[PDB]
Parts: sequence; C-alpha cells; structure tokens
Amino acid sequence: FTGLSKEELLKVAGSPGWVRTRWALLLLFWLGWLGMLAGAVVIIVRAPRCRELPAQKWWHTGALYRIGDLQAFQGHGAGNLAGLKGRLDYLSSLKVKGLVLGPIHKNQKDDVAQTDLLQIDPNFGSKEDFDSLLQSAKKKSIRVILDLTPNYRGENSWFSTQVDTVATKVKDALEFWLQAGVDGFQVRDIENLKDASSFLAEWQNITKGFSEDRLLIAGTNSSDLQQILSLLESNKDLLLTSSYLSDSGSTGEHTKSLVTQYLNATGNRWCSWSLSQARLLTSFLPAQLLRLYQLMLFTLPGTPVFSYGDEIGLDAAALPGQPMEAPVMLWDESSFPDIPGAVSANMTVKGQSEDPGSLLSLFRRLSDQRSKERSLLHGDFHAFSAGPGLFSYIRHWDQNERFLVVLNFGDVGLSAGLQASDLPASASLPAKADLLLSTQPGREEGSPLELERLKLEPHEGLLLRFPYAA
Amino acid sequence: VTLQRNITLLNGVAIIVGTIIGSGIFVTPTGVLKEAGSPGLALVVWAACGVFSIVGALCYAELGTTISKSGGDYAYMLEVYGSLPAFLKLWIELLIIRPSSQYIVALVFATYLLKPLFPTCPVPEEAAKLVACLCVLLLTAVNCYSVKAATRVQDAFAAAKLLALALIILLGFVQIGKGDVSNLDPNFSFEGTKLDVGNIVLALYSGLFAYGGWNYLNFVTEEMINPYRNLPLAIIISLPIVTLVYVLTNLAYFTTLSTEQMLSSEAVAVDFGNYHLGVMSWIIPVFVGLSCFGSVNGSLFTSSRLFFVGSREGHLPSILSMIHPQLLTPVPSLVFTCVMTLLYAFSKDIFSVINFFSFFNWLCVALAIIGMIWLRHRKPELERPIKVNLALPVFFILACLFLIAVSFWKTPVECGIGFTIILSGLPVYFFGVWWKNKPKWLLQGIFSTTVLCQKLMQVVPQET
Ligand SMILES: *[C@@H]1O[C@H](CO)[C@@H](O[C@@H]2O[C@H](CO)[C@@H](O)[C@H](O)[C@H]2NC(C)=O)[C@H](O)[C@H]1NC(C)=O
Ligand SMILES: *[C@@H]1O[C@H](CO)[C@@H](O[C@@H]2O[C@H](CO)[C@@H](O)[C@H](O)[C@H]2NC(C)=O)[C@H](O)[C@H]1NC(C)=O
Ligand SMILES: *[C@@H]1O[C@H](CO)[C@@H](O[C@@H]2O[C@H](CO)[C@@H](O)[C@H](O)[C@H]2NC(C)=O)[C@H](O)[C@H]1NC(C)=O
Ligand SMILES: *[C@@H]1O[C@H](CO)[C@@H](O[C@@H]2O[C@H](CO)[C@@H](O)[C@H](O)[C@H]2NC(C)=O)[C@H](O)[C@H]1NC(C)=O
Ligand SMILES: CC(C)C[C@H](N)C(=O)O
Repeated sequence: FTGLSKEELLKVAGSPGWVRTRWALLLLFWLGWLGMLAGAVVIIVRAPRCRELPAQKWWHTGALYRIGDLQAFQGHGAGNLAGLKGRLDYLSSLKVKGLVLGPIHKNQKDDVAQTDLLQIDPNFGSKEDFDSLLQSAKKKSIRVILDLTPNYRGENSWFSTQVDTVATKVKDALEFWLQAGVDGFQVRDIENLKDASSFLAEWQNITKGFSEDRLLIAGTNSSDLQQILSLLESNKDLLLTSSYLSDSGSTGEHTKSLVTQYLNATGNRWCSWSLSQARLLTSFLPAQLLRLYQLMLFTLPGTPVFSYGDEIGLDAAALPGQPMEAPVMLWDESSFPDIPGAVSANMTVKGQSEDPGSLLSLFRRLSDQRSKERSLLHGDFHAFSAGPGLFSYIRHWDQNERFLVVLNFGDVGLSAGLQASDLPASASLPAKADLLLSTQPGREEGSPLELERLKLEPHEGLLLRFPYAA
Repeated sequence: VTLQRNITLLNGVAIIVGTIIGSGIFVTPTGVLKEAGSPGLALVVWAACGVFSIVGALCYAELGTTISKSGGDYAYMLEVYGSLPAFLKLWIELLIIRPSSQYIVALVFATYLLKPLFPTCPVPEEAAKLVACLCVLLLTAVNCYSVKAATRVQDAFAAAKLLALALIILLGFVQIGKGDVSNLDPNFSFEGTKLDVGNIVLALYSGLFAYGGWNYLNFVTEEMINPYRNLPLAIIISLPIVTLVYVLTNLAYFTTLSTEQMLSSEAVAVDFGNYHLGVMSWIIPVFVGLSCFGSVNGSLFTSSRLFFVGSREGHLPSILSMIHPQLLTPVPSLVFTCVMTLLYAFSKDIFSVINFFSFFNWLCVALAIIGMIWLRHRKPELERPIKVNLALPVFFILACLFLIAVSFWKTPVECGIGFTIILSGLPVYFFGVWWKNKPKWLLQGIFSTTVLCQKLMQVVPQET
C-alpha cells in the first residue's frame, strides 16, 4: 500500500545486478557466521582450564567434636547412651561432621585381665542402644569415632608393663568394631607406650585395609616438633594431635613461626589443628583470647578438633567443685541444680542461643563458612609479613572467592602495617574487599573497605573477602 | 498471496511443548526453593501455577475460538477496546518482553552447552554470548528459509526434551525404589515466610515464568488447518502433560539432593547427573541445551507472526507484513526480530530484571478476559463453537487482581519506574499513527526507504 506492487517489482528488480547483489549479501552473511564461529572456537581454546578435584574424604569437610565423658556432657541421667540421640539436633545445629566418643570398654582401674575391649559398660548402656545410636547418626549424617584407651581410669593409660596382650586385644577389637560399624578409632598417651610407632603403623594398615573411609587419631602431650616429626616417619595418613601449638601464651609472630615451621617440615600435607588432646580451650587461654583462637582454628588448612563445651567458652575455674577433666555442660539456667552458684545467660547454651554477639553464634557462623566454602575446604595457604604482633594469611583454591584473615595478638591498638609480599599473582590482594565479621562488635558488614589503612583494635580478628581477578 | 495453512494438530502440540519447556525447569527450582524452603510448599506452589496456567489456557482457547484472527493477546484487545491500548501494549511488547526471553534462553543454552569443558571453573561470558548469537542467527535463517523445516525441527527437539525428562523421571523413580528415604516424609519442617505473602508472590513469579509461553499458539492461528477443532484440542492435550512433567521432575529432584546442597548449588541438573552417573555425566547439559534450542526456535516463530499481524493495522511501518514470493515467509519481520534480539547482548545480568514488567504482562491478560466477557454479554450474535461455563473467567481475573495488588503494596517505586516507560509510547504513537498530513519531505523519504528495502529483499505486498 506504501510501495511497489508485485508487477512493478517484477519489472524493476529484474536486472542481473540486483540478483548478483542479493547473492553477494547472502554469501557475506554466511562467511560472517563462519568467522564468528571460528572466533568463538579460538576464544574457547585460548582459555585457562579448571584445576582439579582433590576428592577429599568425609573428615576433610568440617570440624570434629570430642564428647569425652558422658555424665558431664548431659548432666544427671546421662548413664544411658541412647539419650544422646536427643542431643543430635544440637550437633546438627553445630553442623559438625564427626564425633569422638569416650572409652566405653570394660576396665577395672589397672586390672589388665579385667579389661575387655568388646564389653560395653552396663552403666553406659547396651549393644542395641549403640546400634540405634549409629543408625540415628547415619540418618543425620554424623560419623562416630570411638576411643580405645586400655586404661581410661588408672594413672597409666597403657597398663604399664603389659604391652603384647593389650596390643593383641586392641588388634582384635579393630576388626570387631570395624565389622560392628564404627567409622574411626582414637588412641591417647602414645608417648607412654614402648616402641609404639610399629603398633600405630600396623593398626593404620589394618584400618586402611578394612576400608578407605576410616580414621585413626593419635594423641600425645609432647610439644617437641622433632618428636612429632619422628612419630610421623613411618606413617603419613595419620591424624596426630598434641600440645605443640598450645602452652605458648606469647606474641602472634611466635605462633606464625610455629605454624610456618610445622608446614615446612611436614610438606604441606593434611594436619590436625587442636590445642591439646583432652583439655579445654580455657585451660590455657584467657577469656579475651578465646574468640581469636576460635577464628584462627577454623581457617587454618587442616581438620580442627574441639572438646565438648568449648563452643560456648565453658570455664572450669568458675563454679568450683567440678573436676577440670570433666566439667559439667551448662545447658540451661537449671542445668546444674546440684551445685548452686553463678547462673546467667552469658554462660548457658540457651542463654547464648539468641545473642548475636555470643560465642555460640560466632561458632555457628564459622562452622557454616568452613563447611560451605571451597577455598576454606581445600584451598592454599600463604602467610606474609605484617606488624609486630599481627598474623595474616590468605586462602584460595583455583578461582573461587578468596579469603583474607588478619589477627591482632597484641593488647594495644595499631595500624595494619602490611605489604603485599604475595607469591601467587592470581591471588594478589586488591585495594577493595568486603568484611564478614569481627570478634569485637561495633563494625558494619558488607562494606567494601580499603585494604591499606586498617586500624586494628586490641585482640581483633578480620575476615576480608575479595573476588577472583586477573 | 496469503501465507499458508500448514500447521497440523501434532505441529501445534509440539510447538506448545517446545515453547513451554525451555530453561525454567532447570533454573527456577533453586530460586523457588530459596524463596520457599519447605519442599511441600514449593510443590504446592508449582501445582497452583500449573492449575492457573491450565485455567488461562482454557480461557484463551475459548477466546481464540470466538475470534478467528491471527496474533492473539493483541487482536482481541484491538477488537474490544480500540486502538490506544493495543498500540500501548505492542510498543513495549516489541521492545522489552519479547526480545528478552529469546536472549535469556539462548544464553542459558550457550552456558549449559559449554559446561562439560569447564566443570568447576566458570565459563567465560564472551564465548557464551558468541554461541547465543550464532544460535539466534542460525534459527532465524532456518525459519526464513521455510515453514515446514521449522515445524520438523520443533517436533524433533520436543521429542528429544520429552525423552530427556522421561529419563530424569526414571532415574528419580529408581533412586526412590532402592530403599532410601529423605525429608520428603517429614516435610513442612521449616515453612518459613508462611505468613509473609511477599516471598510467596516472589516464588509465584518464578513459577509463572517457568510456565510461560502457554498462549503462544494464539499468535500463530489463522495459519493452522481447521483451527476451530484443532486449537482447543491441542491446548487441552498439551497443558496437563506439562503440569504433570513439571511436578514429577520437582518431586524427583528432591529425592536425590538434600535441601541444603540444592540451595547451595548452582546447577541442580549437573549435580543430579554427577551423582547418578559419575561417568558419562555430560548427557544432562547437552539435553538442557537442546531443550533451550527448541524453546527459542518456537518463540521466534510466534514473535515473527505477531509482528506480521500488527503491521497490517497501520501501527507499524508498511515494510513489515510484506510477504515473499516463491517461498512464503515474512522475511522482514523475522529479520527485525533477530536484530532486536541481538541488541540485548550489550547488557549485564538480565535475569534479575526479567521479573520487571511481569505485572503488566499479567495485567493485559486480565483485560483480555474482561473483553471476552464483555463481548459474550453485549454481543450475543457471534458464532461460538466452544462455550465455557462461567465463574472460571471470574476466578482467573480474581487471581489476577490478587497477584497485581501485592506488586503495588510492595516495591511501589520499582513499579512506578517501568510504568513511566509504558506511558512513554504516547508521543511515538501520536507521531506515527494519529498524525496525518505530515510534511511531505518525510513522505517521499520513507517511501524511498520502503522501495529500497522492497528491491533489496524482493518481497510482495499482502494483496490477499
Ligand atoms: C601393610 O599393607 C600393605 C598393603 O596391604 C603391605 O605393605 C605395604 O607395601 C610395602 C610392601 O610390604 C611396604 O613397604 C609398605 O610400607 C606398606 N604400605 C603401608 C604400610 O602403608 C602389607 O600388606 C602391610 N605391611 C605391614 C608391614 O603391615
Ligand atoms: C607428658 O607428661 C608427663 C608428666 O610429667 C611427662 O612424661 C615424662 O616422661 C619422662 C620420660 O619421657 C619420664 O620421666 C616420665 O614418664 C615423665 N616425667 C615425669 C612424670 O616427671 C612429660 O611431661 C610428657 N611426656 C612426654 C612429653 O613424652
Ligand atoms: C624450611 O625453610 C624454608 C621456609 O619456607 C623452606 O623453603 C625454602 O625457602 C625458600 C624461600 O621461602 C623456598 O622458596 C624454598 O622452597 C626453600 N629453599 C630451599 C630449600 O633452598 C625449606 O625448604 C625448609 N628447609 C628444610 C626442609 O631444610
Ligand atoms: C556475662 O559474662 C561473664 C561471665 O560469663 C560475666 O562478666 C562479668 O562482667 C562484670 C562487668 O563487666 C565484671 O564484674 C566481671 O568481668 C564479670 N563478673 C562476674 C561475676 O563474672 C558476667 O556474668 C556477664 N558479663 C557482663 C554482664 O558484662
Ligand atoms: C516464557 C518462556 C520463554 C519460558 C520457557 N517455557 C522456558 O522455560 O524456556
């Protein structure tokens, strides 16, 4: 209606030049499409590839919980172990991937003959309740680790002279509990055992032969780096916890040196980060440093290990009369009716359950971040120099969201005083990054902050996060 | 020189399925789960979306049977309300709503096709953009080449995606039958935002987006053999199958992946394939890409037909709606649609914005049903082969106002912006339609441009 009709177009657009132009345009379009495809292929091939998948085990995902004694953990009426099923929801809230359970085998003080590794103590429960607990834990996706200390009641944990008979009985109990359905084993006081290295090697070999998803935990009170390295000469897939990191109580650079030396000697292998084997966090640290150490342990490249009640900062000195080895858990305000004393929300599970500035909330957030982030899962470690009393390092796996952690062990405020000194160019820190949390309330979240003039309050921790770049 | 009458019942059913099944089923579950949490809440939300879509499809089938004119959802409003509302809808239809679904589907296809090469590290965006552009160009070329070829491609890809969904359902059922349970029995454990209607409508937005394209057959009517019997039959054959497939796939998803791992994941299909296969796990992204390819191919046809029919009323330049001899295809409309779709490549993330203008999209449907009931009431003379019992359109409009009231109660400034955009079509309308006796220098200029395009593309005006 606003152009040439059919006959007019037929008469006009009949010249050979027009059909040649149409043919040329069609050819140009097709070659342009081919060139676009070739450019896409070129941009595909000239690109870095994904790095790898480490294929980590189940215990590489999250932290481990050491129940230890059962009576103190659940207060009165804790004799039956099936009652721990009612506490499994608490562990799921804590989202722990393991559970170190205390010794249950029959043991009458130092009576070697009266010590069966297959007999469950009547006060603790029965085999059927143990199987029910295992089934419930598997349903909730929490593994169970059982301790086999030959003497958990006497002063000598290895029955003194008796070495061959106890070795044979725990060797049999290995297969017995492995076919029972356990997920890992733990022993303690190895330093008090004669020529124990061969025993640990044999037990680790048996456990690995039974299955690939099994564990073996060893605990000693030796803080000598050389001794720990010697104990790891014949074994490399063994998780050992000791007092090497503890009993320092000094500046942050000392801890940095200790960690760097341990990583250098081990060879960037997989390790376990724990203050001690059976002691609480408060047993060696003041109340002002618990949050800093909790932040540090959840970011180091290893498997963190905690004792029961240390997520709420339980202290044994307070509420006197409780033995330091097995302090009672403070569930609620009435969790300790036997011993009247200090009762408040700052030191109860339900009291801290709603406080956003409490230890429990920080513990839950840190556990979630550790269990949900790939860089915190199997990233790399790089520590650079900082101010006199500041510990700083970064985590990054291949290309995911990077992490930066800065801690101030000093008791006075100071500036950042940091330089790049970064070996991986792909992990070079930019000037802009977000903030996740701090141990001291009074800061905002998610604000892109300059990474040059950080002012650190006494006993402060930071969780800088920056995205991947070139 | 009419276009053709070639679409059969099978072709229409295949078109519907291909269009309705694109990429929502493989993306929207994560968003709807984050916005609902409770698997039972998500399942009932999807069921409500399915029944709402079935209601709308039945009402639109009735309307299309009543008015046998091409370009649905726009010809009806032109017939009932006049000229201003129709052009007001079309002006934003050809700018925002239409040239956004095709680009998003193509981008999803490109991203999922290259997933096996980059399993962990994310794919570069430039390669995805290039692949999407290549897909759009190839699809518009094959659509322009012929009509039968497009139908054959649509049927082939619909069959492929149906087989893929059947395989997914079979794998889910096998996993269920192995003797393993999950949180499905103790559902509704979290049930957060139960009283917060804002999150409910937010999830319903994604659910309805996953159900989009249910009314695209009305656009391509007047081109299918015996529409009076084939259209409602095709709609009633297609819609319940889509609803059943969606609900079954949603059920089969949860039996394998936990809630937390589903929420934390970014490609639920990839995780499902990796878990259930381990090796040869690259089948799922390939099938997803094929489904998206079929969906965008289906959408382009309807968009081209809608632009064709609109230009016959003078709302668009006469260069459009200009058929080509020999092979009967609307080349200028397809070229315009392709070039407008490509123009969105110069944009950042657009998915977050796709929820924008959904209020107007569901508003126009409501006015269409109001026009239908108006015609049924005050014009009892048109021959209606199909008659729908009342209170069904009433329930549809009541749901429409329920959905539209929340969009005003919350996020009102983000609606006022956008609403100002739809109103911006008044000056262009008054310049291009209402205006007459314009200065002549423009007249021979546009005439010469139209003649140049006429000669360049060698097309014919719509004589009959
Ligand atoms: C330990 O298990 C392995 C495999 O069943 C065997 O020994 C391993 O391989 C060689 C050959 O004996 C040794 O030199 C390695 O030290 C062993 N690997 C380990 C211990 O991880 C053998 O069956 C077992 N050997 C002993 C001493 O228990
Ligand atoms: C663990 O603590 C005990 C308690 O003091 C210490 O073990 C000492 O070991 C030496 C030889 O290794 C022996 O004289 C005794 O067995 C212990 N000495 C005592 C009781 O005075 C030591 O501090 C720790 N054990 C280590 C590091 O192997
Ligand atoms: C322990 O000391 C250093 C501390 O890292 C280890 O690494 C050496 O130092 C440079 C500089 O950091 C590294 O780049 C090299 O890998 C090492 N240089 C050498 C070995 O010459 C060092 O390997 C350790 N020393 C030991 C194990 O004897
Ligand atoms: C909660 O935290 C601790 C115990 O968990 C307590 O800290 C007290 O703080 C007051 C004033 O800050 C000081 O007298 C002592 O540092 C603490 N007193 C006692 C009796 O423990 C206290 O229960 C709570 N902290 C408060 C209220 O700041
Ligand atoms: C609106 C349509 C483009 C959505 C389509 N059903 C898809 O999920 O791909």
